[PDB]
Amino acid sequence: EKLIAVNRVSKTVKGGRIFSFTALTVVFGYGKAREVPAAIQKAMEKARRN
Amino acid sequence: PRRRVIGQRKILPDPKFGSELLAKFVNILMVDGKKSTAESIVYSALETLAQRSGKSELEAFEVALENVRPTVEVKSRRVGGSTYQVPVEVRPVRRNALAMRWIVEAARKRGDKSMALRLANELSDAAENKGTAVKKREDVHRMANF
Amino acid sequence: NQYYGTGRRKSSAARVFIKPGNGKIVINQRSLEQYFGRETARMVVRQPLELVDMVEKLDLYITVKGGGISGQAGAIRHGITRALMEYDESLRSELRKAGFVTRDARQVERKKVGLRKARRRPQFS
Amino acid sequence: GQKVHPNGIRLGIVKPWNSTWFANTKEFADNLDSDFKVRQYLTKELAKASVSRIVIERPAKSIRVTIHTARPGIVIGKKGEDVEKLRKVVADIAGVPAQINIAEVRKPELDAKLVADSITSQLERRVMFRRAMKRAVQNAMRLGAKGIKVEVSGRLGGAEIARTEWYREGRVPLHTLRADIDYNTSEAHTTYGVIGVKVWIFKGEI
Amino acid sequence: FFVNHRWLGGMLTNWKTVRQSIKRLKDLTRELEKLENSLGGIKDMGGLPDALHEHIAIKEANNLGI
Amino acid sequence: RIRIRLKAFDHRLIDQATAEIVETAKRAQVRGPIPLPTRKERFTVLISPHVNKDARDQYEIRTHLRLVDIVEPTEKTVDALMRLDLAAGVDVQISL
Amino acid sequence: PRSLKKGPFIDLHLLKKVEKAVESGDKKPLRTWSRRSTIFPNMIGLTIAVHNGRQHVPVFVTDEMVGHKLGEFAPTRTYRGHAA
Amino acid sequence: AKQSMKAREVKRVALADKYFAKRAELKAIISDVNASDEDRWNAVLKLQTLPRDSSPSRQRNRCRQTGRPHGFLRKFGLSRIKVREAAMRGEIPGLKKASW
Amino acid sequence: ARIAGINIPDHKHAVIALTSIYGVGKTRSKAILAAAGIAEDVKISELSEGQIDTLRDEVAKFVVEGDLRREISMSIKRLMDLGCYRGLRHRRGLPVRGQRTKTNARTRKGPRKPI
RNA sequence: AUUGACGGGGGCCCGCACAAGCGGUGGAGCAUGUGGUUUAAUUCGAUGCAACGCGAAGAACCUUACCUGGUCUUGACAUCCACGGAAGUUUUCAGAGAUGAGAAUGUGCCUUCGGGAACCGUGAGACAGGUGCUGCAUGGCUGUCGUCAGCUCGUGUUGUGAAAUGUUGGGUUAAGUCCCGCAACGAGCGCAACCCUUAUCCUUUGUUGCCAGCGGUCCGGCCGGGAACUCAAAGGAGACUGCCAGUGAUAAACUGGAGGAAGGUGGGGAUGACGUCAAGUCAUCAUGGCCCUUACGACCAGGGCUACACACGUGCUACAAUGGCGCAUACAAAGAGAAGCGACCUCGCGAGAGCAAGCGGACCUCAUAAAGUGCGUCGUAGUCCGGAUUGGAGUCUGCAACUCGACUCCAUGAAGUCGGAAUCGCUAGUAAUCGUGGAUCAGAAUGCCACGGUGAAUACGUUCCCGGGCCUUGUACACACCGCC
Ligand SMILES: CN(C)[C@@H]1C(O)=C(C(N)=O)C(=O)[C@@]2(O)C(O)=C3C(=O)c4c(O)cccc4[C@@](C)(O)[C@H]3C[C@@H]12
Ligand SMILES: [K+]
Ligand SMILES: [K+]
Ligand SMILES: [K+]
Ligand SMILES: [K+]
Ligand SMILES: [K+]
Ligand SMILES: [K+]
Ligand SMILES: [K+]
Ligand SMILES: [K+]
Ligand SMILES: [K+]
Ligand SMILES: [K+]
Ligand SMILES: [K+]
Ligand SMILES: [K+]
Ligand SMILES: [Mg+2]
Ligand SMILES: [Mg+2]
Ligand SMILES: [Mg+2]
Ligand SMILES: [Mg+2]
Ligand SMILES: [Mg+2]
Ligand SMILES: [Mg+2]
Ligand SMILES: [Mg+2]
Ligand SMILES: [Mg+2]
Ligand SMILES: [Mg+2]
Ligand SMILES: [Mg+2]
Ligand SMILES: [Mg+2]
Ligand SMILES: [Mg+2]
Ligand SMILES: [Mg+2]
Ligand SMILES: [Mg+2]
Ligand SMILES: [Mg+2]
Ligand SMILES: [Mg+2]
Ligand SMILES: [Mg+2]
Ligand SMILES: [Mg+2]
Ligand SMILES: [Mg+2]
Ligand SMILES: [Mg+2]
Ligand SMILES: [Mg+2]
Ligand SMILES: [Mg+2]
Ligand SMILES: [Mg+2]
Ligand SMILES: [Mg+2]
Ligand SMILES: [Mg+2]
Ligand SMILES: [Mg+2]
Ligand SMILES: [Mg+2]
Ligand SMILES: [Mg+2]
Ligand SMILES: [Mg+2]
Ligand SMILES: [Mg+2]
Ligand SMILES: [Mg+2]
Repeated sequence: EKLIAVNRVSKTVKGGRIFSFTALTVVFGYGKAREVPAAIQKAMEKARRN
Repeated sequence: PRRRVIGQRKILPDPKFGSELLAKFVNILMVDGKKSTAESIVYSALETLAQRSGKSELEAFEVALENVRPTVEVKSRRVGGSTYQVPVEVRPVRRNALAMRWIVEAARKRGDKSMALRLANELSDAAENKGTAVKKREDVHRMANF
Repeated sequence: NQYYGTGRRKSSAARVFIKPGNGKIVINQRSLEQYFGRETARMVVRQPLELVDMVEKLDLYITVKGGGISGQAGAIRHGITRALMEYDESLRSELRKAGFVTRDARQVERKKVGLRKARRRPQFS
Repeated sequence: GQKVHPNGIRLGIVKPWNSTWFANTKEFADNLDSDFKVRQYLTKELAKASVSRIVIERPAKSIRVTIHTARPGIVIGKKGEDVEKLRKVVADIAGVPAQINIAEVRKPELDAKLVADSITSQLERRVMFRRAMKRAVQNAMRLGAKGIKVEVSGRLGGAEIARTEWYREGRVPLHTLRADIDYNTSEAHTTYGVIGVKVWIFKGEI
Repeated sequence: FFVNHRWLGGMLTNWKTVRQSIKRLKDLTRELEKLENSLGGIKDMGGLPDALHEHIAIKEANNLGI
Repeated sequence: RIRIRLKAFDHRLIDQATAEIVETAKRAQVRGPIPLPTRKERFTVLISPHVNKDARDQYEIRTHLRLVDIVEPTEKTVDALMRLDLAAGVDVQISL
Repeated sequence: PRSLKKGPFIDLHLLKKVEKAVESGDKKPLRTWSRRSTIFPNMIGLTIAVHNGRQHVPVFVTDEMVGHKLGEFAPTRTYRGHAA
Repeated sequence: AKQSMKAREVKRVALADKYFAKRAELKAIISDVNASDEDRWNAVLKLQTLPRDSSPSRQRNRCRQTGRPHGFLRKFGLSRIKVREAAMRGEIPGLKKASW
Repeated sequence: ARIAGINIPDHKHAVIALTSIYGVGKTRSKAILAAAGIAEDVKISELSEGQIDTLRDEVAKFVVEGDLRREISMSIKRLMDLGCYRGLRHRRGLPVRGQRTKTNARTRKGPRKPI
């Protein structure tokens, strides 16, 4: 299994900025989550089906 | 208010005569919850307004109210930035309310010694179109210009 | 027999005993006129008997404690209304319509932290 | 916003008091101070013995202390050796005849104080804060908590800027008064200062 | 087996979640009718079925190969 | 005649304690338990360490109070009532 | 003021100094911190240097001062006007 | 509170207890309607000479946990802050949040 | 009419009229009239010249008017000459009885003096 | 192009936000906090809303952190070590006291007569000590938007992607409240409910509370009694849009009606989502780092925190006749009390004093409710309004009321005749007004927290002002319009 990059993305809210993480994995899969570990899992899950 | 669901509270009739009109009048005269004080003023004033009229206390009260009750008054409305003074019809409850308020306000700044006498004199003057209460009604009518 | 009713208003509670008679009213071992100075108080007490037309058909023995002059007058009215309904249950509809059967549950609202009173807030600059 | 103490708001609804004695004003303050010194002593002495809660009762001219413990064997000791030491010190502190009773905490992973103490112990051993928090949550939900929240606040990982992090699983309905919310706290004294831990464990209504 | 009212977007692509409403209907009057007017003809299906306006249902069927 | 006043911070606790007494003594005619007025002692505290004067907590201790009177009491009664054991957190007070 | 039933207050240390000063003859100033002590008749003619927080202010005792406290004659605050 | 400030209070409580009977004896003479003016005067001068810290009015109630000299509650012997902390942990018997 | 070298009001009740005298308040006024044997609610106009003589004798038992002003002047002068704290407060025209001066003190200081 | 935020863009809504009202503040005197100035010191902190009767629920000494001066150096507060002392207790002198120096009396307890420790020195030196600094290193606790109705996640699906959907829409609600539709299906935290209190009833128990009917009286529930009633406090019952009609989408719900003590969240409280402001607090406490150590630590007396050309905030008392004064006389609730509450009686004009019951309280005490009502008087005056200020004389607490207490008596009798621009609170047992209690506390409230009494006016409405919610739209904003330029 092959993670390629991890990007930190941001959306702005009333309070400030919600930072979140993206994970690109071929085994392709593009995951999104609040944490890096969760993002990679979602990516790897998607890369199996796709 | 915005939700505008305001009903009205059960006014008890005045104990002596049995008028809700006069009960409201006592409430408008009353200060600091001292209803017993206000009742004695109103009834003292009415007794004098009877012996200086030759009629029932409430008949003479009615005559005074007749001459003070407004029919029309102005209301401010924001249209264009510069705020107009717009005449509208006064509904009959507000007519009685303003008249009583004006009579009480008139009587309070009169120069007689007791409030009972000040009030009797205001109602006497009102019942023949003279004092400051009827001047307020006339002033309101002058302003009432859309 | 005696017909009984408890009445309450603000912090007053009244005990009202009614028997066939001719318009005696005793409140705390005193006449109505002696006990209550105010006409409003006396009117309030007599309102139920005036409504049902039994002012000089009934003797009232009353005791009352707590609250003030208006509280106690209101408590007595409620008590008389209940005693009447024990005497004659047909009177309920008329007494209900007059608003005498309701226990007025308005009480003093508590003082609250940061307020001068129950609702009066300190002045803001 | 600030939140009401979950234990405090449920006292008498679904949570018992940890001190159950009667006193008039005369003895009230003195009893609170003796209770304070008893709990201070026992918390010091039984730091390694997984103490969740110390219930104090004062029947007559006496003190009865119940220690809720996940490791009862070492509190009690060797045919009641360690417990007899504690009793004699508790009687000295309290100034009345003492009785120490021992209640076992089965399922220490569902005990908010022990979970909080477990996390703060790990943080003082320089364990990564996220891993301590996640394991606590996972353990509680495995043994049948209807929910758990864990919060850690301070200089996490020795960061200069302090921050709060929290994780929840399941239900933690704090506004529901009949909810059995077990709540407790702990402090990790690290080389970069204090890290506070808060644990909420929900175990069902009533 | 049949879906004869509204096809719920994710009926089969999100089968795992719609199964929890199957379990919910099975255990259990208005929450009933709302489920028996929807998931009442997939309650014994047990998994991804054999074969089947319904652009959504066809699209889900193509994703899985049903 | 033995007046027994019970006090407790918990009404469930005191009602159990009185039930233990009256049971023991009714095996002597007792009177009660009489529920005397609960004392509500109240405390208002500032909850901030500094300033914020309008932020307070209000706390209460309720002291529940019962009276039981034991009449024509026997040697068994004075004994049975002392070999009795009430729960902790219930203050008991006898008067002869 | 102090109840008449209790008599006038004087610090014992000051009383003993004054009594010794009076019997010895005309003294240097008596140094005291007892601002709260009442001035008695036997103090008339003595200088009592009374503390004001930072220095002992000389107070030559007269008959009119009798019954006052010593601190009345040694002001503790310094004020000479704003905007000087 | 500083350790010294807590130590000052311990000294005050000790001295007050040591001299309680003596102080009451002297104040009884000074309050006595029928005492000699010599006896009252001697008693006034004697009461001065005892340590000032033997007067109970010199004691400031302090929180028994922190030594805080403000916000004290006599019932609990604690400051407002420590009362709250103990109250919420269920350590003050009977005490709960009040509403009415 | 004339008591203590001042004109007392003739229309007023005796108890109120005597309080025109400096040194006579309500308590002393009532005591004067009790001693003189005159009712409080009698007007000064209604009293006989013998009754005004009795009031003059009763008023002569107190320090009033010019004698009292002299006593009060001398008491303040004593303090100011003593150089006591109260004396210094009198000289400076500030409150003498421990009142705050950061604010208020307007009775002693008078109207505000703009900076 | 996306998510926000913002718009003197649009649509729809809400809140004493405005309007309608009632009473205030702003003027006066005083109380109190703050700024400033002053000072030896006027200890430190809180600063737009969200600091300014705030931390402080109570600074004469103490408290006390500050100043002046006098003093101590392993030490006021711990542990360890060694040696010599039982510890205590009575007292004298010098000293402002800290403290220094003497006198005198104790000599126990455990005790394998090996002893040790309860407790005192004194001598080391590891240490103690710090209300010293950093709240922008932190924990904990708190304010705030706001009790506003929001804030999210999993999985699915959509988009290259930031992200979106769900959460929007049609209705409806106090409410993302509920219904219906819908590429979403579900879920979590919030809403609501569960908790406390108040309004009605029932059961149980019946003294210290109760007195309807008896019997008796000293006419006082006072006494025998009674267990009815008030009440006490445990347990129950009761309200659900449940019933009826109309309306509505065959919905949710809405409008009205019945019954009912109560009606649509019945009234009030507790309860404060994700987050925001490097918001507040290193002086409650705790704590990283830094810093001081014969001093930034410690002890003492006296002073200061109470200063006063002045400015601001929060209050109290007024300016009177709906009132003042005098006499007479009704009706509360809630609470506190043993180094405490203190009756009766006697003394005092009074604050109080003396004597001395009762009460750890439904029993005794605080403890007079006041406004009210009746009668009388004053007669519109700077007054019989107001009660500041000052003189004199006292009382009490307290080692001690000079700086700097509260209260009393006699005397004094200021400003003030309803307050400019502006501005605040309140929608009902509310506002307004009237007393009552409590915490802190030796003493020291006009503050704070709580309790009853009397008891209003007004709301057409949502155009406008302030804060906020939802949808949509433009943006060169993202330190987010207090922006960018
Ligand atoms: C004085 N005033 C109350 C200021 C203010 O208005 C603030 C605000 N958010 O409105 C602050 O943050 C303000 O209150 C505040 O907290 C400030 C700070 O915390 C700091 C700190 O800690 C260190 C350096 C600088 C600052 C600061 C400039 O941001 C401070 C400004 C403060
Ligand atoms: K005069
Ligand atoms: K001053
Ligand atoms: K903080
Ligand atoms: K999603
Ligand atoms: K620090
Ligand atoms: K004030
Ligand atoms: K003001
Ligand atoms: K006057
Ligand atoms: K003083
Ligand atoms: K004003
Ligand atoms: K006090
Ligand atoms: K917009
Ligand atoms: Mg009130
Ligand atoms: Mg305030
Ligand atoms: Mg004096
Ligand atoms: Mg410390
Ligand atoms: Mg003190
Ligand atoms: Mg003062
Ligand atoms: Mg308005
Ligand atoms: Mg003003
Ligand atoms: Mg600081
Ligand atoms: Mg300051
Ligand atoms: Mg700061
Ligand atoms: Mg700011
Ligand atoms: Mg001081
Ligand atoms: Mg000496
Ligand atoms: Mg901060
Ligand atoms: Mg949203
Ligand atoms: Mg919801
Ligand atoms: Mg939807
Ligand atoms: Mg209805
Ligand atoms: Mg809720
Ligand atoms: Mg800051
Ligand atoms: Mg000092
Ligand atoms: Mg100050
Ligand atoms: Mg007057
Ligand atoms: Mg008290
Ligand atoms: Mg009590
Ligand atoms: Mg006077
Ligand atoms: Mg003038
Ligand atoms: Mg409202
Ligand atoms: Mg008041
Ligand atoms: Mg909404």
